[PDB]
Amino acid sequence: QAAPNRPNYIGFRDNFIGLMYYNSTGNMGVLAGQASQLNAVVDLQDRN
Amino acid sequence: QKFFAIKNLLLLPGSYTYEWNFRKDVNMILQSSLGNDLRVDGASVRFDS
Repeated sequence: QAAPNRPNYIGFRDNFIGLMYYNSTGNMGVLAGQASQLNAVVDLQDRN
Repeated sequence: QKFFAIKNLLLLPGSYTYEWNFRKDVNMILQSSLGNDLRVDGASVRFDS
Protein backbone atom coordinates (compact mmCIF):
# COMPACT_ATOMS: atom_id res chain seq x y z
CA GLN A 1 0.00 0.00 0.00
CA ALA A 2 1.85 3.04 -1.31
CA ALA A 3 0.97 6.64 -0.53
CA PRO A 4 1.88 10.23 -1.39
CA ASN A 5 4.64 11.81 0.68
CA ARG A 6 3.54 14.76 2.77
CA PRO A 7 3.84 17.86 0.59
CA ASN A 8 6.79 20.18 1.12
CA TYR A 9 6.16 23.65 -0.12
CA ILE A 10 9.45 25.56 -0.41
CA GLY A 11 10.19 29.16 -1.25
CA PHE A 12 11.41 32.52 -0.10
CA ARG A 13 10.19 34.26 3.02
CA ASP A 14 7.52 36.94 3.27
CA ASN A 15 9.07 40.23 2.13
CA PHE A 16 12.27 38.17 2.14
CA ILE A 17 12.60 38.16 5.99
CA GLY A 18 16.02 36.71 5.76
CA LEU A 19 18.25 37.51 2.90
CA MET A 20 19.46 40.77 4.20
CA TYR A 21 21.50 40.50 7.42
CA TYR A 22 19.45 43.22 9.15
CA ASN A 23 20.26 43.44 12.83
CA SER A 24 23.57 41.60 13.07
CA THR A 25 25.92 44.30 14.35
CA GLY A 26 28.79 42.14 13.13
CA ASN A 27 27.65 41.73 9.54
CA MET A 28 25.83 45.04 9.13
CA GLY A 29 25.72 47.26 6.08
CA VAL A 30 26.53 50.93 5.76
CA LEU A 31 25.30 54.04 3.96
CA ALA A 32 28.05 56.48 4.95
CA GLY A 33 29.02 59.26 2.57
CA GLN A 34 31.85 58.15 0.32
CA ALA A 35 34.76 60.36 1.37
CA SER A 36 33.90 60.00 5.01
CA GLN A 37 33.20 56.26 4.91
CA LEU A 38 32.46 56.31 8.62
CA ASN A 39 28.95 54.86 8.72
CA ALA A 40 25.31 55.90 8.54
CA VAL A 41 23.46 52.76 9.65
CA VAL A 42 24.26 51.93 13.27
CA ASP A 43 22.46 48.68 14.04
CA LEU A 44 21.94 47.32 17.54
CA GLN A 45 21.14 43.71 18.43
CA ASP A 46 18.00 44.60 20.37
CA ARG A 47 15.52 45.75 17.73
CA ASN A 48 14.39 43.29 15.07
CA GLN B 1 53.51 44.03 3.79
CA LYS B 2 57.22 43.74 3.05
CA PHE B 3 58.16 46.78 0.95
CA PHE B 4 60.36 49.27 2.77
CA ALA B 5 58.53 52.32 1.40
CA ILE B 6 55.06 51.18 2.48
CA LYS B 7 55.65 48.84 5.41
CA ASN B 8 55.66 51.70 7.93
CA LEU B 9 53.84 54.36 5.92
CA LEU B 10 51.27 56.63 7.53
CA LEU B 11 48.31 57.32 5.27
CA LEU B 12 46.12 60.34 4.86
CA PRO B 13 42.36 60.25 4.32
CA GLY B 14 41.43 59.34 0.77
CA SER B 15 40.75 56.44 -1.55
CA TYR B 16 43.72 54.31 -2.58
CA THR B 17 44.32 51.32 -4.86
CA TYR B 18 46.41 48.62 -3.17
CA GLU B 19 47.56 46.04 -5.70
CA TRP B 20 50.01 43.17 -5.52
CA ASN B 21 50.94 40.00 -7.39
CA PHE B 22 51.41 36.68 -5.60
CA ARG B 23 53.25 33.45 -6.33
CA LYS B 24 51.36 30.17 -6.62
CA ASP B 25 54.24 27.96 -7.76
CA VAL B 26 54.97 25.46 -5.01
CA ASN B 27 58.74 25.35 -5.48
CA MET B 28 59.07 29.03 -4.58
CA ILE B 29 56.67 29.40 -1.70
CA LEU B 30 56.95 26.14 0.23
CA GLN B 31 60.45 25.31 1.66
CA SER B 32 61.15 21.67 2.11
CA SER B 33 64.09 20.11 3.84
CA LEU B 34 65.80 17.89 1.42
CA GLY B 35 64.99 19.94 -1.60
CA ASN B 36 63.33 17.20 -3.60
CA ASP B 37 61.72 19.35 -6.17
CA LEU B 38 58.26 19.92 -4.95
CA ARG B 39 57.38 21.18 -8.38
CA VAL B 40 57.65 17.70 -9.65
CA ASP B 41 55.91 15.93 -6.77
CA GLY B 42 52.91 18.09 -6.01
CA ALA B 43 51.40 21.11 -4.55
CA SER B 44 49.50 24.31 -3.80
CA VAL B 45 46.31 25.35 -5.15
CA ARG B 46 44.22 28.00 -4.48
CA PHE B 47 44.14 31.21 -3.18
CA ASP B 48 40.48 30.70 -2.61
CA SER B 49 40.45 34.22 -1.33
